[PDB]
Amino acid sequence: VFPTRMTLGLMKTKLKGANQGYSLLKRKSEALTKRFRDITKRIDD
Amino acid sequence: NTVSGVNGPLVILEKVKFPRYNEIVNLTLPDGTVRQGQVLEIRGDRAIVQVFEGTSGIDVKKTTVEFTGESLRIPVSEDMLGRIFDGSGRPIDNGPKVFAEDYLDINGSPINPYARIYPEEMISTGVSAIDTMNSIARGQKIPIFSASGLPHNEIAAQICRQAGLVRPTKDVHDGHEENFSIVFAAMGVNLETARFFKQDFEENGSLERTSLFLNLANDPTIERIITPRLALTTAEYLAYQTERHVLTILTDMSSYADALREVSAAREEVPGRRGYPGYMYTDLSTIYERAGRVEGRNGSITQIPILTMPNDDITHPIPDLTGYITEGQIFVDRQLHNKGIYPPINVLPSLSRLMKSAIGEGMTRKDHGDVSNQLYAKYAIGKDAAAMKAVVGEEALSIEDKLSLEFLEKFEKTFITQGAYEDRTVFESLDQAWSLLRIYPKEMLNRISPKILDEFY
Amino acid sequence: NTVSGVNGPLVILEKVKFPRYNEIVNLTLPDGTVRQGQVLEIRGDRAIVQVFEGTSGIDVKKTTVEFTGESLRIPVSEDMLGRIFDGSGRPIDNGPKVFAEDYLDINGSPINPYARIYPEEMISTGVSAIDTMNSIARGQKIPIFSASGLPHNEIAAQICRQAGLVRPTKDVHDGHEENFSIVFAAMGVNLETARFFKQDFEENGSLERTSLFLNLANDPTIERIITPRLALTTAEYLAYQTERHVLTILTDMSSYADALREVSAAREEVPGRRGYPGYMYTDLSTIYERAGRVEGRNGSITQIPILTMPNDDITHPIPDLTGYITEGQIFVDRQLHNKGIYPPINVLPSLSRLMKSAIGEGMTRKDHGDVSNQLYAKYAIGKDAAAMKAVVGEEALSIEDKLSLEFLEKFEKTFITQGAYEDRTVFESLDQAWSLLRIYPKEMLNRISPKILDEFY
Amino acid sequence: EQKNAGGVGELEKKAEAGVQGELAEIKKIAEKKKDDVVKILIETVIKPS
Amino acid sequence: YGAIYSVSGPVVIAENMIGCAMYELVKVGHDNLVGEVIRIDGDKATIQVYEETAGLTVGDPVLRTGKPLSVELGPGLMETIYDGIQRPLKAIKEESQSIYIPRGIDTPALDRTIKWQFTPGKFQVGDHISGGDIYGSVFENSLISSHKILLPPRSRGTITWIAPAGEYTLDEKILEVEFDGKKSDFTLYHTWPVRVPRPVTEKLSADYPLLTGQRVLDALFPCVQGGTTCIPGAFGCGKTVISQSLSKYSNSDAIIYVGCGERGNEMAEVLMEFPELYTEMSGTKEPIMKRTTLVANTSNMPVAAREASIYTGITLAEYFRDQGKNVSMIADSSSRWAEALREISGRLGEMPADQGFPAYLGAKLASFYERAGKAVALGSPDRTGSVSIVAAVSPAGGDFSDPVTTATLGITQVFWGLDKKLAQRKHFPSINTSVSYSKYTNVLNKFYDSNYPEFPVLRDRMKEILSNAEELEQVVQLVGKSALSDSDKITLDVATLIKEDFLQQNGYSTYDAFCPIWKTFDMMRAFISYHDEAQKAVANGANWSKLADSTGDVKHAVSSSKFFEPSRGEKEVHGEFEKLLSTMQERFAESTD
Amino acid sequence: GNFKSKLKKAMLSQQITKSTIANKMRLKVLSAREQSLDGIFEETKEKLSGIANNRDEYKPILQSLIVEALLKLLEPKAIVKALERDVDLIESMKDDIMREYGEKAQRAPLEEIVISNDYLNKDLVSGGVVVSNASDKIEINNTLEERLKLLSEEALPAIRLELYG
Repeated sequence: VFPTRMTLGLMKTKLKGANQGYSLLKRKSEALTKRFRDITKRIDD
Repeated sequence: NTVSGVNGPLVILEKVKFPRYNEIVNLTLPDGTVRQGQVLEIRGDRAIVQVFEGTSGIDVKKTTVEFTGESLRIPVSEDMLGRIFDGSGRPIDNGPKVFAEDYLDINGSPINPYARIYPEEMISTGVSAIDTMNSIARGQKIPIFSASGLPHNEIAAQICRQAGLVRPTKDVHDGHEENFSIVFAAMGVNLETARFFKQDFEENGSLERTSLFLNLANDPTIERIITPRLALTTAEYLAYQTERHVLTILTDMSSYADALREVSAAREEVPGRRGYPGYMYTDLSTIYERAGRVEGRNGSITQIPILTMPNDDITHPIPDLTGYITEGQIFVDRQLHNKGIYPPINVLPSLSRLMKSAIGEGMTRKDHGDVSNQLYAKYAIGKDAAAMKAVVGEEALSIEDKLSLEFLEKFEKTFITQGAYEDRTVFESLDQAWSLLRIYPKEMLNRISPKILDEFY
Repeated sequence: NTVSGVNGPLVILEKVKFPRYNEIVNLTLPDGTVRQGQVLEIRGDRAIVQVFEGTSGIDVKKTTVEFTGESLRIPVSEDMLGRIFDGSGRPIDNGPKVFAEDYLDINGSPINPYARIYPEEMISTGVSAIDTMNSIARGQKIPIFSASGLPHNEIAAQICRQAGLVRPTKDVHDGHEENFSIVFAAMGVNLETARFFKQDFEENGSLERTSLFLNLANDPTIERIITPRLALTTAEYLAYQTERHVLTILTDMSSYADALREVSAAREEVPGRRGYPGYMYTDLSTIYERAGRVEGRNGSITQIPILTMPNDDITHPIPDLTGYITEGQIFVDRQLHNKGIYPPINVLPSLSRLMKSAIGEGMTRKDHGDVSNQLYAKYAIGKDAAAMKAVVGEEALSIEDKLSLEFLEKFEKTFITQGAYEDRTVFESLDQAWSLLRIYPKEMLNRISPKILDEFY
Repeated sequence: EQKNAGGVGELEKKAEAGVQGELAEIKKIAEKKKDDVVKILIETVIKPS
Repeated sequence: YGAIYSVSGPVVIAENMIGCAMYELVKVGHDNLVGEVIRIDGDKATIQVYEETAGLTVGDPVLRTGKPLSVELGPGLMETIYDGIQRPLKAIKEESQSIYIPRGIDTPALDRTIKWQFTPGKFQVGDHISGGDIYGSVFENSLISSHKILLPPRSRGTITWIAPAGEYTLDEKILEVEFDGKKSDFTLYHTWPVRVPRPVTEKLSADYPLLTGQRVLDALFPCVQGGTTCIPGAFGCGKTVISQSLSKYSNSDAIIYVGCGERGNEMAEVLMEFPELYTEMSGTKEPIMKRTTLVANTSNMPVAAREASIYTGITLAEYFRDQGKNVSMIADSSSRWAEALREISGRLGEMPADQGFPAYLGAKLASFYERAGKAVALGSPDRTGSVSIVAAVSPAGGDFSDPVTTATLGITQVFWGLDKKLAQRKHFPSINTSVSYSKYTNVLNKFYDSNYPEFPVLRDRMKEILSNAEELEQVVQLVGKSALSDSDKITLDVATLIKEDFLQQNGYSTYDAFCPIWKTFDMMRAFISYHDEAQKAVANGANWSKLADSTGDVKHAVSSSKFFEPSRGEKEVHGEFEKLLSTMQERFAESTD
Repeated sequence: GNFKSKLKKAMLSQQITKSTIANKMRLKVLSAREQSLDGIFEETKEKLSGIANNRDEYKPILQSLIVEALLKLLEPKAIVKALERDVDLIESMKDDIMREYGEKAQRAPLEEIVISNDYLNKDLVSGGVVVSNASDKIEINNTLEERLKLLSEEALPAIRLELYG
């Protein structure tokens, strides 16, 4: 149960918080695994 | 004259054009009982009445009306305490009627000699979480917002038991000097709980000091709404004529709201947003009007309305409109109740916007308003830090936030918690506030001027 | 001659059924104040009238009515321009008579000669963000969706005031052989705002290029929806008979929509979602029908309606219906206004769907289309880069992201940002674009043909 | 700024002279065609409108 | 005349109401209640009756007086509290013995015993006269004797009689005007319809800034005298404290305080507080009161009065405007007026279509607004008068998506935010640059440039610091901090300083009774200088931590600014802040190398 | 910086004079046009009085004014306000006005013409009549001045095009 009369406004911003996090965090993840791979070949040698 | 028709519980009388507005009429039914009804509206060669006893029995040609010639007014005595009444003030114990010394109007629109002096002296309800944070002043009306899934009836009860045991604490504080009296009105509340209310008055020894008006849901809707108006009027008489501090506890607003809603289903007057009347605001405001310092400025009436949110949200019509008429709000919450807390009071949306001005150092302390301000900011961060803690992990935590997480629990389980029978000194309350704050450095504080802090901390 | 009643804005006059629809009627008051109104409905021995000025204060017997015999039409003329009017098109300038050469209907269509030939040939607004990135060619109707969090009136003025100083520059390159006229319509406006538009125009010397119609917000709602209708008709006559390219600026569509929702208070007509009509489509369409290429097609009527989101909701019924009908949309966001960029048009979700169709040469260049692709794509990537920088830091960021970042700051602070009295012709804009894009090598520029890329980096 | 200390008062020399001839042709053709336009107005008003 | 057809709620319907209009003043019943015919349905008129019913019967007469319902504006408006129907509250306290209006009791609109000193105008006999021209003046208080007696809006003629200087009553005629035959005799009071916008010589664009006396309100977007403003509320965030506080701190020649539909306790507070406290205009013997004309409606009184409140209130600002007095009208809260409008909508039975709210609501809100603004005072001697409308908006259902707020933002050109989360945390009034705008800004910063300040430059940077902080905070919440740029950290830190010193202030700033522009500028100037030096300092190489540690002494000093009051430099320019700039420059020197 | 700024400022003040030249030219031209128009109309009403004051020439004109009004009235009694010399004029051709309505409408002859005791001034109108319903529910204001004013709406474009188009 969550408020019926004009929750819409808060709940929309929740979505925008979430959304921003997927893109940014995926960029961050992408970059760390790209580095990780570089290290892998170095460490092995 | 006679019934033309009945539309819903509303009864349509066809009658000749003479009656007063809000004039009591007595309907003679063929069953050995005569009943009273009040003209809700008077119109062109008909009047629509809702009859105060029962809802069935009206006939087409077997009915007779006679006009009483007098509109309903409540007959008031200050000897009305120490008596048990129903919703019409009739006795249920046989014998104690309202009786009179004066006759005063049920709306309280004629007299209205409400003082132009703003809430002054301190009032407490002996519950630390109420007293310190949203501090009660005489003549201040601040609502109790509750939700069902709660022992919300037990919270109301607790306040009724506590009211009048507070008063020697207050005498000593010098925010009371004069008699304390209770005016108690019940609307649509359970049988068990009605015995709990009588029992709480009995224990206190304030049974003599209180009046009980008892109104169930098997007593009519129109009659339900009248009940607090009778109570209210009697409180105004107590406050004005004999310069007393009157506390009227008015439960349950929600039941009162429904009753209003059931009507207008055959009135010409039309219902607005969410099927609630648009003049629902107007109805609330009539109830609320008797509240404030009386003229003589040695009496006052303080009013505590009890609202259970039937849907749980605060944007529901019943709470939303009330919060506006009042000056702040007090939030009880389901979540505290679940952990195993009593009385479970959340303080985060709870604020009273006329709190600072009323109170001063003479019956509180100057830090009373500062020490309260600090505790809201820290509690608020602790609550957001908790939500974030679940989702992301302990990655978004920072030093202040970890400290804030502990603060939340510390506050919840020591500060807000206390026994039903327990009551609390305001000065005591303030040392326990300081204690909780002692786990944070002083440089992190900023809702308190550095002068004030240095003295009491 | 006998006013029956008034029910809100809607006035019921009781007189015979011999008038026709939208025939002006005159309410003659004993106050010596003649007010005109237009019949909304005519029924048997009564008509329902909305009075343009006021709507109440008419007696029920001391009044007379007279019927004009003429349905409402605009006296239209080419000598009408350069003058300030009300919402009925009547001078407030203190100037001479309106003058006529024809009387044209303002009901929705005068002759409707909207072509079955699609848009080409550039119309320049003198704002870099709109013109290069979202090319508007005549007949197209692209709205500005702005919000109240932006200064919507000031941006609207900017488009008018800088528009038509683009034109000598166009004439030389040979885009326009015929002249340029502006029709500016202001709705439910504030007094400071009405004056502001005239002063801006006076300053540029665009005053006699345009006619300004002001309807003020104390003026009743019915006048307000009539205002753009008057404007749009005037424009269709200048465009058809004397062949001129006209840009019509209509602010505020949100106030027009409100008026439409507002009327209905004795009608048996019910609204749709959020209280806004089910027929809100129909009303929008009405403004929209006067917009497009005129017959003969060297003149045109070009429409830019301005819509203000009151609560930043793109799922709000007003923008949604409009958005479906319109050939793209311009989005203006609060965020950029906050950094202090002015105008703050984020070109991030903005689109012109007939972008290619507008450009050519002689008022554009060939290289216009390719550039539009480089700048949009690079910009989007620039926003994404800003978020990543905050996380990784400045000393741990990528080369590609670093470039994208540099572009974001310059793009915002040079292309979008322009001064209040600085005109940005399309040729001027395209040069500034090559400086920004230069920072990327040729290796990272590729949505550009190597032919172009070799000419201009 | 000296051409903006001379550019005022010069507005009215150019505003008058610029229509000096337009304002004479307006009053000229009005006196001519006056009875012949009036005579049409006379017919409409004095027979059903 | 008319015979009561039906009485439903406090609404009375009466048949046989012919040669009646739709704003008529009427006496309703045998009880002679004050009332007004809002609308008519055929012969049957629907009348809103401004005193309650409890005993008014059907078939009692209804007598139309032969004129609209108007309000009386004369002398003695100042230093007295009235209601929204405008009957003196004070006179009601003695005579009825009831503090608030009793039923069936009627009292005329102003006091009829009070005598005033009339001094002659600038007219003599046989002179042509017009409306809003000054026929005399009355020495009304001790702070102000600026109460000009005017010929009414919509009056012209020749003055047959000019009475000489002396003591008169306000019922005792002093003027005869003849227009075409006797127009009427005139007195000190004049009547004005509360349903019409008061005539004006011309409206002029706003361009003179009023200083609110609140550093924060001036800093982000300056107020103007002549303007329109929204301040969000929530009904438990100290909105009352800042309303009453603004009223004291803002300085105009006359102030009109209009309680729309209030707690009754809150109204009571202002009535008590104002003679106890002092003016900044050197007011004496009930200081503030002498400057205020007060309209008091509680929500518990009849709904008609509460409709009437705003309209009477605006007419009072407007009356004083024609005299050449600059007015601040603070109306609180406009959402309670809308709630009264929703009430009327359902009681008459008119259609609601504004989200369960009135048909008329959007237009009535605009109509009230347009009456405020800056103007050349009515009458030909030429004065400047202005009205700035500060109208509080607050929820009527949703947070900003309620009808009231949606309409108001459309029409308002100034909006100053108030966030709830910061309110509970005690950092009110909180102005958020995304939830705030001013369209008056560009003319206002150019005005302040003429006055001395560099103001426009400071505005852009103030905006930039707040603006980037909101976006960086969103990355902080989700991702966390493990890294956050050297530059980004600086912006966050400095934005905290701005919160604490400006945004937080309401009984926490020991000087706040009136704050000059120069002082605000000087304070913000130190903050912005600290910012630019700091970001340059990390880039030319120097750790973020070394930079915090060395700035040290000055950083505290800006943190503490808020308590400081003009006592050094000029009367508006403060030396501690001027000293601060130079010391800052020295800190940068230590910090870079 | 300030050279360029003060320069933009005076170049803007320069184009406000272009705007005042363009507004003052167009205001003069147009106000000379309005003055000619009010001499066309002014002459119409000096000729109309001349016709009206010669009663025998006027007699058919009065008949057709009332009859024009009756076609839009369609009530069984009509109340006629006229000038002092024209209530007598009407009286002596009562039979011809109700005859001529019955032959020129479908509706059966007007049963009565009510000759009014309220009269029109030479100060308002040049003559003409106010034909109104019996219970005074509707008025067909068919006066000479009212008619010329109404005429002006349709005649204005005809005349504007011929003279200045």
